[PDB]
Amino acid sequence: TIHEFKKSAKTTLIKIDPALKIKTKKVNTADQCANRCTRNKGLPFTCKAFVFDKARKQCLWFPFNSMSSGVKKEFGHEFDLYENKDYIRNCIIGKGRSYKGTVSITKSGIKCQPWSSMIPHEHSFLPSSYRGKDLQENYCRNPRGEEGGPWCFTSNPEVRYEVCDIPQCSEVE
Amino acid sequence: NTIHEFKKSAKTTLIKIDPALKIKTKKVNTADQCANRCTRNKGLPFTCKAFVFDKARKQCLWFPFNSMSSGVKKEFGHEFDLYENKDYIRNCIIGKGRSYKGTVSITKSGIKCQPWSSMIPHEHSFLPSSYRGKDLQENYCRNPRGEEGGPWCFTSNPEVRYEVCDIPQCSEV
Repeated sequence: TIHEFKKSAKTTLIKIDPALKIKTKKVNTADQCANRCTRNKGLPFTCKAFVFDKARKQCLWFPFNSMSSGVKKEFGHEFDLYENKDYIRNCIIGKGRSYKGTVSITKSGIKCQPWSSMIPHEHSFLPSSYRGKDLQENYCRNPRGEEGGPWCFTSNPEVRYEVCDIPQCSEVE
Repeated sequence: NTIHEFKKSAKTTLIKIDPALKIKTKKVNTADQCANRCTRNKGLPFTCKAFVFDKARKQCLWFPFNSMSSGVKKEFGHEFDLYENKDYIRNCIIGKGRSYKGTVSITKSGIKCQPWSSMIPHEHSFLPSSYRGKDLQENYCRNPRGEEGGPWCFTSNPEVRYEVCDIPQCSEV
């Protein structure tokens, strides 16, 4: 069940609007948080994300995620944030500068190379060098808002980089 | 086994009016094998957005498109099941979400939706047959009449006839 979630290590969320619902429970593993979140049983809201506190082995279930208004993304070595994919916009606006979904395949079907790897292709697009751009794993991203839309360095040495095939939000009715 | 991650439409395949579109096929044993290959996108000269399992011919058909793509239409067939990759079904709402086709099936307060085909717990006349085009399938949040509230559903709690679902707007600044 944990695979329908995008994971951000060392991250938790804090509500700034105190009327937003939360629910917590001491649990054993992060997989058990995902299960309860996926089946949404016993939660007085739509679970959109959860955090696992690895220190206290506690789940925090939320009716919001990191893109929700009135919530902050904070660093914490004991936390892992898990965002339900159904609530991370899966289409692109303009050139997709703000795309944060989990698609990792190019238009012609090649698997993307992780942004933190220099083979097949060497580059200067490190996470460190692009704060806020979410250059995590091998996700299609568009850090500089360039023409093509989200793209990635391709795991095929013959093709340096190729755009992905993430649809425009305007594509369909 | 990634098959339960797809939006399933029974008795359905897709045909391309557009001769340019690429499809890929392979004789196989079970529908899970089509799913596994779509998820992994291995050996496909394109991004797999949907697949069909043909139960009679024991074949997978993999598509770089889905039932919402232009230049494609549905075709009825008892031997066919269609599986659409949720990553390519727009998961946010435009306007009132008349055209929402995503799979969120829980209300704002966390109540599992009642199936549109069921009169239990609530009797109603939003039968799929009265609302063709509106995809009143399974128990998905829908707004078949395009009302102010956004997508909604009859509720599995006998005390709550219906409630709106909490699906984000694609773009609202």
